[PDB]
Amino acid sequence: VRFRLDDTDKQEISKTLTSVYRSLEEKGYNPINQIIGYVLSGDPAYIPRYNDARNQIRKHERDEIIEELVRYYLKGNGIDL
Amino acid sequence: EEVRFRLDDTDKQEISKTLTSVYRSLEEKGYNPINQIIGYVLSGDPAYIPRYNDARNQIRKHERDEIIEELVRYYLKGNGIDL
Repeated sequence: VRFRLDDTDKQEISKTLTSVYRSLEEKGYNPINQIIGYVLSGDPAYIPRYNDARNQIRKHERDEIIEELVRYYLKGNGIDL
Repeated sequence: EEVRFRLDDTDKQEISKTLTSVYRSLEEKGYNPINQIIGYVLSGDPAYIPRYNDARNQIRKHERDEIIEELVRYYLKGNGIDL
């Protein structure tokens, strides 16, 4: 199963952040605080290695995550994007 | 169905009003609105926002980390990740 990952297209940001949030909770962290820390810093060290959470965040770029956060916020607050 | 109210200036500036107003001002003046907002969010520099239509004045009512905190909290709540 070493050669299984035959689709390296990025998955949905919502799927990544769901798994990262759950892993943060299991390890006893405040998940919202650690996710804010990653977005402020761009540093994956804010995310634990448990259950591949840090490797999952590394599949994305921070500026890509910020763009989705901004688009989601504006749409939910009344902007027709 | 929710109406936005124009409050007094002594009321705290709400981030939802700032960011939507900044977007509409950037768009009306011909900038790329998402791109300039990302520039602000990455840098903390109000100069990515034009002074036009009080856009820069509104972004200066907040700190970069306050805007990022609200963006994250709004996303996690809206997508059902936090509850």
